[PDB]
Amino acid sequence: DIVLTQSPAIMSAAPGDKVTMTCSASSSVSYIHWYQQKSGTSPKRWIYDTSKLTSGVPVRFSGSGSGTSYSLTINTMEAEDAATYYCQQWSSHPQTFGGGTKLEILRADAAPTVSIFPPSSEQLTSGGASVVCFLNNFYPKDINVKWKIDGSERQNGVLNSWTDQDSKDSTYSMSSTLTLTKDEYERHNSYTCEATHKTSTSPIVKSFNRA
Amino acid sequence: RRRQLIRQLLERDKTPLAILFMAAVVGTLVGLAAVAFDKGVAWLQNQRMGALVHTADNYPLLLTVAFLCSAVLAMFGYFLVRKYAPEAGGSGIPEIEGALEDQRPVRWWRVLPVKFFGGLGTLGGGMVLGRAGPTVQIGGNIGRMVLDIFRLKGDEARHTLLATGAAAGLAAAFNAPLAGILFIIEEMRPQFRYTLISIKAVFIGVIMSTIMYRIFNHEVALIDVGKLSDAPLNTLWLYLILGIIFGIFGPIFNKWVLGMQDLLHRVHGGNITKWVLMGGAIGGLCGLLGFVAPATSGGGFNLIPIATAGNFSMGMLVFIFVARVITTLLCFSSGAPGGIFAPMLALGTVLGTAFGMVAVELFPQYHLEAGTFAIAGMGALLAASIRAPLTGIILVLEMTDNYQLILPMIITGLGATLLAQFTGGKPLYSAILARTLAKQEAEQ
Amino acid sequence: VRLLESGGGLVQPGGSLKLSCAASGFDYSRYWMSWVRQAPGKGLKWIGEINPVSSTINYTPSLKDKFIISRDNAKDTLYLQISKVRSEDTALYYCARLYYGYGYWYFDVWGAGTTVTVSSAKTTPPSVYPLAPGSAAAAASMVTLGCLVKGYFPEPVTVTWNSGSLAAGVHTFPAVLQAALYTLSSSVTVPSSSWPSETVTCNVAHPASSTKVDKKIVPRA
Repeated sequence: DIVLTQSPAIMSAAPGDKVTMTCSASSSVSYIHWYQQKSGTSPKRWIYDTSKLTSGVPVRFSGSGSGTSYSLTINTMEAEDAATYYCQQWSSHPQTFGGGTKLEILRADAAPTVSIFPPSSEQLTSGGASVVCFLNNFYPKDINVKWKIDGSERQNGVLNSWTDQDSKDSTYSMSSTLTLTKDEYERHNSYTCEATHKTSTSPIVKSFNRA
Repeated sequence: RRRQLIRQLLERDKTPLAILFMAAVVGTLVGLAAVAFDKGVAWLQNQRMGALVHTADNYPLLLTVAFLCSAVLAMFGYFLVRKYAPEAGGSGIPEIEGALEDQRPVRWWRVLPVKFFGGLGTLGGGMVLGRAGPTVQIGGNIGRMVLDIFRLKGDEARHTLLATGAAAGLAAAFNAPLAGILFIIEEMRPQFRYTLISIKAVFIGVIMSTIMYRIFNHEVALIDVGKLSDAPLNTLWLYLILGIIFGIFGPIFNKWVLGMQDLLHRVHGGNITKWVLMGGAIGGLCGLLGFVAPATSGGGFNLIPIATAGNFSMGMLVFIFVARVITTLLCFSSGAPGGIFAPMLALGTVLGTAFGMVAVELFPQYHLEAGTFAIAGMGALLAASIRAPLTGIILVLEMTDNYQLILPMIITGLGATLLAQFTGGKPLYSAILARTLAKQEAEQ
Repeated sequence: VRLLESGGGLVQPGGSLKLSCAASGFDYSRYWMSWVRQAPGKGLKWIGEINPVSSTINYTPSLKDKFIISRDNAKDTLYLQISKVRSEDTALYYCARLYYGYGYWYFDVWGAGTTVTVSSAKTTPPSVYPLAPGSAAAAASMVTLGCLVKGYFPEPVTVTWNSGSLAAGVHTFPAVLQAALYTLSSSVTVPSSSWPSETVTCNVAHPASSTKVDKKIVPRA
């Protein structure tokens, strides 16, 4: 069955800019379709039959191509254009889909706002001690977090999670949760969270003392 | 000349009220006659199928009485024709076209009782013949009869009343008024010279007979196929190809009907008894097949909805097809009183369906449904053999009510008439009239 | 025009489950319906299609009765039965109405989709913890708050602040799986004057374990 390969897996472009993504086919296809999928929501038919726009799709959106190579283009990209675009072809059976292309809003660098939180009183009551640290609204996505118990480093029990690009400030956020046992937690005093990001050579440290 | 043209334009569409009123009376009579005929046929097929229960034990006696019954009815038919009105043999449409050309008499005093009871025998006996022939010819003759009864003079009256009676007959056979009107103005009318036929009068007559039909056939359809799917643009080419197939098959099928007409004339050399007996044999064979494999006998209307739905297998389709090509040829060519329109509808449906099936397995991406190809092909044989595409398309439309298949139907029917021309062949009714007219000379 | 598919959830490996799709807002009959699925972090993949009269039903090149697609035009509902469920079957499932332009069919309208989880792990309710300002005491135009939702299974959990009235400055991180348990936290940043003064509530819900908790974030003593 036909293999559709979308040339750019991920791309960033500042608002107002001609952005173009490719959809190469292993064999010959015709009248490819395009679907827009925003994080957390269902895909929406955007462009079909290679260049027809679906009712409601902005004129800044266009598509073209032929034979074994197609492409979707956006003239002067807006902020609401960030989403994942999937190409699809039913010119041959069975139909197939492209790997998708992730369109991210390139923007002005921003330093992370670091906030650190000690284990809740409710949690300690059950022998657990999760120490949460939020690194909110930073850009670019690349970022390193380092934990330090009583000045000493710690890498065990650490879990991290990154959010997808924000729909308003287009920044990223990350949460780092250090989970320990109440006994482990109680035999130490200083718990620090260190954030290292492009916006600075010197890490951003946030901490608290159990005392 | 411009002054004559101006005079004519200013005098256009003014048909004598008398002709119009007589077209109304004709329509009414033809309609009543077509209803009576249809009912008599149905009653006979009923009685016959009712005897098979009073003798449902002894299987050989079953296969015997089916044959005997059908034979006795067929024989009665061939007899009535060969003995009283030789002209009421076959379709009857060529003869009526001849009458429109003033080249053939309209002996209604003979044809009316002969074509009616004669056809009643053959149709009621289970032969592969439609009601179209008998009703269109009875229609025409009714028109002549009223013309003579009120001693109406002038070409127009003679030509108009004859044509409306014919159209109303077709209407009442298929409950298709538009097909009935279009048939006259595309096939029946003289194809090479002007004519004084009032379309509006034909209209009146058709309306009247169609109403007579409705008075007796309320709440039923000849062919209920339901609402089929739509046809995407990228599927249209498939309907072209199928037309090309009908196109190569159309002429061939015509060669066969005419050939078989000759070949069977040899078997009896014109002898009324060898004729009546040959017919009795074909008839009985039909009543026999009318039990063992019903889909090979009868008008074919019954098997259309089934085939269209895809309830038959490919093999069953091919079998039904071949068997029906044979029984149709055998029944029509034999000079038996009946039409060939419906048998061709049946054949077209079967072929169309088979094609649809093949298409479906070859193109899953097209999301096809074989029934659309059955409907597109249903009138394709009428387009390739009789070569009156517009009337076929409109007839099918009126019977299957699937107007969204209009384009494919036209594309298929046109391909057939295009391929049928470049492979030779002639409008089968025209070829037949040309034949009677040729045999009318060289015999001087 | 709405497509609402349900039935998804947690199923043990080798077991079987039946997904449903309720259609509304158009004549269900003249439409070909189809199922498609998306495995976590991966691409889209077609499962199969079914015509109006159920006379035609095609599937992806996947063997035998692994998939059984059916439909009930009387209830305008589409069905997908999956059997011998294995990890590759863990994915989001979308039903879609099919149509076309020139004839090269497309997936006209898609549904929100149902999540299917294939695992032997048992349904476990979550523990919701309030994340108060640690020492602060550090007034600034923005104060960041939050709550931890740990030790639940399986997905999903909905977290909203002040019953959803507080939508700006909210950040709900993707759950992370570890030792057969999911963990995620939500952070809300509000103006400093407002939080101590009034109530900032975090609403967590985990329908699977029939759990609903509203945790009021309160300053630390």
